[PDB]
Amino acid sequence: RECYLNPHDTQTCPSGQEICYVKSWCNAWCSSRGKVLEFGCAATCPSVNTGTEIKCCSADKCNTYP
Repeated sequence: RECYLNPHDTQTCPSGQEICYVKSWCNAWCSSRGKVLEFGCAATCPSVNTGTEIKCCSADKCNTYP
């Protein structure tokens, strides 16, 4: 599994899948409040479907190399 438990909710991908995606979005009033950012399992770095900021991660890179 990847991500395991970063400083977010995490999800881990210890199953057939081995990729770790990182979802990070905010609210219209999250001005330094409780952002809901969590990374989990995935197959291939996804894009930004709705107004969500996804990224490609596989370990402690969920928040690096922007």
